[PDB]
Amino acid sequence: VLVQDLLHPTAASEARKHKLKTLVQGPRSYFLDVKCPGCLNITTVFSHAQTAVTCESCSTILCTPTGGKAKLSEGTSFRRK
Amino acid sequence: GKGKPRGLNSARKLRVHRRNNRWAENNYKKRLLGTAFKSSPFGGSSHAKGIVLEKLGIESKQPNSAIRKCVRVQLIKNGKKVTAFVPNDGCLNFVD
Amino acid sequence: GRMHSAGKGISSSAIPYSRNAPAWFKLSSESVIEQIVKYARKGLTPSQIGVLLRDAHGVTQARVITGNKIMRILKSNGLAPEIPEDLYYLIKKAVSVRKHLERNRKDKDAKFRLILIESRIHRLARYYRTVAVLPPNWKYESATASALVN
Amino acid sequence: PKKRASNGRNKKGRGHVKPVRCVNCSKSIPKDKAIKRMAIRNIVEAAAVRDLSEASVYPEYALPKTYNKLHYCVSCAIHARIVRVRSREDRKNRAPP
Amino acid sequence: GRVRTKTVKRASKALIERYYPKLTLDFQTNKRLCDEIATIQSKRLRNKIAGYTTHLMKRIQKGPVRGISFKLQEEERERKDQYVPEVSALDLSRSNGVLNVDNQTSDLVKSLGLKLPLSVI
Amino acid sequence: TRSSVLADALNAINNAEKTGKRQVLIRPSSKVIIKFLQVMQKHGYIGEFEYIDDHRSGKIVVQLNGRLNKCGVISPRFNVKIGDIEKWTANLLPARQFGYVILTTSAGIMDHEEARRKHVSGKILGFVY
Amino acid sequence: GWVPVTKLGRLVKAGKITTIEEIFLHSLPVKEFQIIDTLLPGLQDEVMNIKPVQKQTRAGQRTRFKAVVVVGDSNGHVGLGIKTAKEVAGAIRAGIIIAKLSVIPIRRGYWGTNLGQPHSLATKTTGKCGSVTVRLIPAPRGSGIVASPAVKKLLQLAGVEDVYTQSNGKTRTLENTLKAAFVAIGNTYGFLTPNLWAEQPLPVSPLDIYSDEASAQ
Amino acid sequence: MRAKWRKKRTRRLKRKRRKVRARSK
Amino acid sequence: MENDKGQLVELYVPRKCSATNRIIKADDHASVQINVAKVDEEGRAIPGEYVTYALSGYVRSRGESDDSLNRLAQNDGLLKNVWSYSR
Amino acid sequence: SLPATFDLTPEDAQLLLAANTHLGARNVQVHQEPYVFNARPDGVHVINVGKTWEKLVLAARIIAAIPNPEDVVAISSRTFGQRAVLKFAAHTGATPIAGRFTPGSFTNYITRSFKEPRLVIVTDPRSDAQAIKEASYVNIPVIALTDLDSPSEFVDVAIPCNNRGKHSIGLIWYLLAREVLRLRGALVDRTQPWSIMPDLYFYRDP
RNA sequence: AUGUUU
RNA sequence: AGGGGAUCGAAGAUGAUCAGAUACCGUCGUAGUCUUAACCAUAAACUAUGCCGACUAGGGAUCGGGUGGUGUUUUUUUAAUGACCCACUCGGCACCUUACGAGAAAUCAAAGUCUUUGGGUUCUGGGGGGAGUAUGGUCGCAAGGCUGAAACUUAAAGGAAUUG
Ligand SMILES: [K+]
Ligand SMILES: [K+]
Ligand SMILES: [Mg+2]
Ligand SMILES: [Mg+2]
Ligand SMILES: [Mg+2]
Ligand SMILES: [Mg+2]
Ligand SMILES: [Mg+2]
Ligand SMILES: [Mg+2]
Ligand SMILES: [Mg+2]
Ligand SMILES: [Mg+2]
Ligand SMILES: [Mg+2]
Ligand SMILES: [Mg+2]
Ligand SMILES: [Zn+2]
Repeated sequence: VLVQDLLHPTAASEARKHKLKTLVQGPRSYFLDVKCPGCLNITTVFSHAQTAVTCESCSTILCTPTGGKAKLSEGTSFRRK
Repeated sequence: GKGKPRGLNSARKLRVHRRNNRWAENNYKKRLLGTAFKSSPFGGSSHAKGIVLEKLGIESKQPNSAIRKCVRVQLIKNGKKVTAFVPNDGCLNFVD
Repeated sequence: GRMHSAGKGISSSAIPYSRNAPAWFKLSSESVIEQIVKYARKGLTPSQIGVLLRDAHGVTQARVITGNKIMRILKSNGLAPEIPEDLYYLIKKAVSVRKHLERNRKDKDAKFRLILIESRIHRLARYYRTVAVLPPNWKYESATASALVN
Repeated sequence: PKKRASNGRNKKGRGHVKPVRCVNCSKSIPKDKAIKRMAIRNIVEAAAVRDLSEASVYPEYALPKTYNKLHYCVSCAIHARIVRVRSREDRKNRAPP
Repeated sequence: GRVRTKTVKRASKALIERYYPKLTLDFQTNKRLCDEIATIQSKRLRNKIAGYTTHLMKRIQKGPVRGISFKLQEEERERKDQYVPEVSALDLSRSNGVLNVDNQTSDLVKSLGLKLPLSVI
Repeated sequence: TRSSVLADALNAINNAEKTGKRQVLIRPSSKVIIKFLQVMQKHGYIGEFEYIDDHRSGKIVVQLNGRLNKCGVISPRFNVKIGDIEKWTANLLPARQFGYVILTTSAGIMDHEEARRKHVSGKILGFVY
Repeated sequence: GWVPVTKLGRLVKAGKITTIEEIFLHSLPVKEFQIIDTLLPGLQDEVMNIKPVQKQTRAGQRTRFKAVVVVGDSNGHVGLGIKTAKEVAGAIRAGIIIAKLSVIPIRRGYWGTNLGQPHSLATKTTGKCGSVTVRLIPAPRGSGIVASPAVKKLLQLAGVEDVYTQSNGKTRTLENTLKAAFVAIGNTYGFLTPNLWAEQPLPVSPLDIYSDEASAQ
Repeated sequence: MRAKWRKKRTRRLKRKRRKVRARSK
Repeated sequence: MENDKGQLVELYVPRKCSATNRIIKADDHASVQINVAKVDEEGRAIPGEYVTYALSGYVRSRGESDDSLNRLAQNDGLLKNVWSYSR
Repeated sequence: SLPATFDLTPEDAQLLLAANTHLGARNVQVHQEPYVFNARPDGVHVINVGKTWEKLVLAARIIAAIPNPEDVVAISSRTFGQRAVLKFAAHTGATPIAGRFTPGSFTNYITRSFKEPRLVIVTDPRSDAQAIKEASYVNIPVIALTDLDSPSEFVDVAIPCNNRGKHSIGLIWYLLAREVLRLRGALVDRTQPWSIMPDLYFYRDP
């Protein structure tokens, strides 16, 4: 090499690098609108949620905490915003 | 770093470390302890008068030969007994 | 890193470059503040308040959304604890380690860990006394450690 | 100098390894340093296999094997030629022969 | 043993390197011209050199051997060419007039060349 | 821990220049680093450099042109008198005709030539040649 | 005569290349000493030292003789040759050959102002061989060569008239000291100064300009 | 002599010196 | 390097590597000068007319001479899609 | 800068694809090769044949820039490329080195050896490392037919191609010779397919 | 298996 | 100081060798080896490589976590985990090649970024002995640990490597 664009690296390389080792560091996590069994609100759930998030007006589990990304109880839909 | 403080306010530690480590030098340690005054029968002097006590033949170390004809002398200054070589061919007849 | 360990782990949160609330977030700043106060009155520390806010709600950062940090909101609303959260949990950990040491007395590893935890506690308390968070005569005492957190 | 790039043993990130006794002389040698050879032999080595197959009351007996892990100290391994002195470059070769 | 030394092998090699349009593969006529094209100082050494030259000539007609360059190996190297003629350079054949490549090779071709018979499957 | 961001930046630049790279990314790219880079650029030892404004302390990408033999810091930032500027230049620079000892003075960060023609002094920051 | 090989030598004999500066500019490898002889006629040599090196073999003392030779005119050019041979005279002659083949240019400069005919080095330079480090520092006019006798002889055969020297390591190893000094001398043209920043048009090698000098008719 | 055995001889000498000094007062 | 009254007193103004801009020394025998023949009117490779590149022995030893020459050639023409600034 | 006639035509493009030049090294590759088109499964990488063609054209122009044709030396110790370099040095005026390099051929001016090339082209840098080393000892530019796992040290012009396939090696050498002749003037028009087929360069085991 | 000094 | 004391086993006793052999080898065998409560604080306590931080080659393995896949395999009933493959990533034990570089070399991705000498900081050494001795202090029940000279003596001692 010895010559490259350190200011405009390829998007593939930036997605390959660690979240802290990108050109400008940023989170690789996100939020999802989970389709609740009820209504009146669409619950927003963190992807790497440490909590077993329940519905706002119910008691059904939307996610189960894991090491990284949380589970989704195996019945749900989720919009990625 | 190099194993020593570089900070602008580390002059005390630098000079104390130098003071401590100067003791490992022979000349500095001898000078600061005054070894020549107590030890070294010539009490910090270049020359010393004495009275010859005995002619001795001291055999030279290996691989040499030819015993060196020194003299045991009692120094007038402090009474200590030292051995002095008599350097020339002969010259032991010149001392009694 | 790892002030009392050999680890060099870099795992940490990488907050986004954006200092403004996400577009998809529609909840009011006063609403999320009210939920923060509700959780605090329920007894949650700022760490668990932020965890619940980001897990079960859509609030990404309380600073970027409400213009104020969670602990600052609690102090302004008069819910600040007697001692800071991190110091309180360090003291609780020390109390647990000491309570295990009393009943074991042979866990030299536990004694070493108690020494490490108490050193961290003393350094944190020194910092807090310096910034006047704790009283200038505040002192952590092992014989009275438990009574300060329970 | 340092003869071997790591050591005359295999211990990095370990610190201490429990010892084993040499099967030949009973010298205590750390387990990571001891020369370990698996001996998997037929019970009847080579010659009496025919005689034991003839004398066997079972057709196709499929005679068993003796398994034995031998741990040697360096001196005994060299004396018994389980390992040999190698050239300086040949020492940097960990593949078995 | 009947191994031949340097003074025989090198002398035979040079004799071939300078006298190829010369002595055939018969030792009797190989030793005769050795006396006129070489100043050998013993008939036994002459016979040894002639015998090795005969052997080398008998084994040169069945494939060039190392270290023998008498300015005719290049002429024969140029004369022997086109091992498999008149059929194809492996172009537009051995298939349905196409190239049997993969999908990734198909994108490689479509990068610049839109005219190429491809059978990506 | 990190004790001199200018030292880290100049060491990264030195390693890139001696490995032949024509660009170098330095972090956290403080204002002292920016001023030092600007002096080097004004004297032609480095090319264009980009400040990448993350909402952390920031980053910089410098373009190197192969004219930099060595850039380095002098740590600690020794106080330098006007008469001591000559001694520092004699010790650090390869020759009296080129090379610059950079000082942080109350008149700003500047090379020793500018400092002595402004008749100002301060603390030594580093050198470039 | 010469009867050259190494077509650079053929060009030098034919007179197409007239100065060693072209060879230095194009980094042409020199393999015959006659090229250096014809391009630098006034190249004086000096034997720095001859020492016996002994190989122990079956009553030992193979006792070959190693000669260090410094060649050069006192204008911009020196070469260093270290060579061992069975006899002192042959070692000296082969060392002279090797030094001529190793002749390199030196960049002289000014300590202070630009008053012509440079007297010192352009920059501080360092050479290292073995444990010996030789540092050459530009010096004002009239300073002379402040160096040990061997390094001073090498520098005065290089044409430097004012230079300071600093040495570290076992300088009594004369071969290593001379090699380090030679490396320091050679680095003078490898140190890029601002006055060499200007781009040059990368001229065409003489091996291309005069290309019909490699053939056998 | 082996450095270990020199150390052991020196330790025995030190013990003997300690005993002979303790016996005096 | 000129003296007073501006005459060149220095011999052997040296060549510089086209990739790293460092001086090609007289003993830099790993260095290389590459001539690329110019093309006129669909080929015919005009002799004596080249685009000239100097590559240092350091670059060639590090094995970056290929990439550096690709970049320099593409910058001067001579090549269309080989070297990319982003990678 | 090269006119439109110099770009990769469909004829030699399909020639390269038939000879399998694009089948580069396995998922292990030297990290100095941007000649890699996206990797296909089963490990084999796809070499950008367009970049291969442009590198070949640049190498051909560099060879044509040499004043004396005999000053060009083509080297191949591997059997797959010995006939290719022999054909290259038969068509062009280059000097061939097929088989052993006799280390000391660029230094060590003893006879039976000691050519002084102005340019050296090697079939495989790994198997012809000695020639590359000697060229780096005596300032000789190097063109090499390099796979994706070939060493790039002292390789001035890399031509990315499959150096495991005899067809690919012979075709690359054939294209080098053809482009050199076109640039010199032996082939008056660079549109004809150079009727003599690129099988004169392929190795023959039987 | 052992074989002491120079 | 208690308990326990199978095995091995400083000491000791013995058999044999030897010129002598209360050494190696053989047979016993006390303390010890094991444990509780207290000391001791020393090891070639070693990677003979202080700790923190940044940068400077390539590569394949492997441990732990995570991310993704038209992934293979296991059944619960969509899927999911479990195991495995591929790729990436963070952290770790290491390894292979090459070293721009470093070194006296052996060798070293650090032992590099050092006469082009300065990121921060702690400790240690100043030729070999005398000597880790004497003395004083201090700790220990003791053995000893920590601190630690001097007189005097000596031209080498030592490190890496080469050939015999
Ligand atoms: K004598
Ligand atoms: K017992
Ligand atoms: Mg860190
Ligand atoms: Mg700490
Ligand atoms: Mg040894
Ligand atoms: Mg240990
Ligand atoms: Mg003797
Ligand atoms: Mg015995
Ligand atoms: Mg100790
Ligand atoms: Mg130690
Ligand atoms: Mg000493
Ligand atoms: Mg030794
Ligand atoms: Zn054993």
